Amino acid sequence: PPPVPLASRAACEALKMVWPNAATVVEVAAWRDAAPATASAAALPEHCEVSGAIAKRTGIDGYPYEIKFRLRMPAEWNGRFFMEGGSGTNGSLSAATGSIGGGQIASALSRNFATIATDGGHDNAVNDNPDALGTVAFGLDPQARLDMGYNSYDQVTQAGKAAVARFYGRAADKSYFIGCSEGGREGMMLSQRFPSHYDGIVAGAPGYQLPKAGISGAWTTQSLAPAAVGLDAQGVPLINKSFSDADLHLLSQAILGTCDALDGLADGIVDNYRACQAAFDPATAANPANGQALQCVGAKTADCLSPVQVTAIKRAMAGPVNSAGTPLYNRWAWDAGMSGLSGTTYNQGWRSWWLGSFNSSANNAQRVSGFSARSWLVDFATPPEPMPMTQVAARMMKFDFDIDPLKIWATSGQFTQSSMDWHGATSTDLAAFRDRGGKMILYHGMSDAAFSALDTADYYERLGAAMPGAAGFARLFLVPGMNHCSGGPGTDRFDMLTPLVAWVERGEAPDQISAWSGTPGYFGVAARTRPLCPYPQIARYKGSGDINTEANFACAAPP
Ligand SMILES: [Ca+2]
Repeated sequence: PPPVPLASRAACEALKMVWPNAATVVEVAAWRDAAPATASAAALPEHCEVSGAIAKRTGIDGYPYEIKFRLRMPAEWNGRFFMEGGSGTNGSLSAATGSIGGGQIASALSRNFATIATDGGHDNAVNDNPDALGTVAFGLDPQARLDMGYNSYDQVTQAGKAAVARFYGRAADKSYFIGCSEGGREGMMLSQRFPSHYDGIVAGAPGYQLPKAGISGAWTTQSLAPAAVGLDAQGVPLINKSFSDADLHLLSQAILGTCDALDGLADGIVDNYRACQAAFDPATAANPANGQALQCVGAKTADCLSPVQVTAIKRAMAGPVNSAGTPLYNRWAWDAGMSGLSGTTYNQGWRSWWLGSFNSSANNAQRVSGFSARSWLVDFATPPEPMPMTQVAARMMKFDFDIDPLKIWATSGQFTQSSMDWHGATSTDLAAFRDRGGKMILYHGMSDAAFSALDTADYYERLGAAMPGAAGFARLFLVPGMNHCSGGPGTDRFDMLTPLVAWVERGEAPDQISAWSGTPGYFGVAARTRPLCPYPQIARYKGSGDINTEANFACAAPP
């Protein structure tokens, strides 16, 4: 160790030291003065910023690969270590101040944690191959797949903790990981594959079966095509034209008409999501505004949905099956956040995934021609299937559910692990994690069109069965109305870090988590706060008082 004061500029610059991975190169080790708050970020304390890369190499596609990291260690340190999760197919290196999600302004660094981030083992500015669908092109390299699946977060966690020990002269007392989406998958993977890396984990909207997302995507694309109107430049139906924003709002209003009050309170929120799934069928549901059937009896009017539309969304929500009827992913919850109107602005946060923007002459859904479909083809199918960007939608339209779904379990050539092997995080063996004191908070918006909230619930049910008493270390918070990680007519904003630290360090399990709406105009109000309830509980109004105030609600079993 350098004979210099700990936690100082001197100790920072001396990191540019033996690393757990001999192939670690530090490119930056710089002292940063305290930064004031901005409109979008809390103030950052004085700190050491360390950035570099691990395992620089050349892939079998001829491209350069490395695991980049950025670490920030505050001079005034609370003894805790924090890693933030990724997003999408990763490939970018964030500012690494420790995002906590939930629409929060504060970062973990602003709360005096040491914080770290990674790009997951590839770089969107370098591994952008125009012959292999752009920034998903890292899928052409077998090791870059393993790095994306698990290896990068492992290497960066070890490197960050080694830097922390050198800079401060002691290890962190407790370590925390927070991620949403791909980041939620990472958090579940860590609890399963690397249980001693983190003591507290928050996994939001976790893509723990991400290789199956493109299977759902082909299925929702083919389900919706009969309701499409018009064609894109490649002659493929415009899936975005299958439902206007007004059409989706009608569907959302019919869901509310059937389902809103099944929790006891008409408030634009379906808290009793299980009762909703048992009750709602758009082929038989009424439009509550006039009592007529939601499904048109004759020609299409602005107050009804065509039979073709109703068949299409019903099929899409049912989930993919093979020709023998076996489910290949899961079903999706009917929920009011499939739409929403705030002022004159329709919610886009559900429809962007399977349909895309209505006002476009091209397909732009994530699952039709977008990043999710591209990622399935190049990253999760084995062997990879690179192709022109203009062929992706056609490939989804021609997807064969007896043949193509098998490719996420296959190996081939140098791809010696399947994508479900390296990217899936489906194990419920959390004994090692639980026994060392680990705590996990899962959350998921009911109107998430990327990953099914009901599939997260099914994982949690399997966890509870495998490990009796699981609510002692792992709880799931479902959020009615919320879309993918944020947005929608629900209480989508919350501070998950504060209850996580309370659970890990004071044993105080979260019996509720306070939340508020980022867009309370969806309900025509200035603010709405509600408790998030641990599965299977839901929020129950006490029977009087302002329905927009959390104090008038409690968590309870459904009616
Ligand atoms: Ca309600």
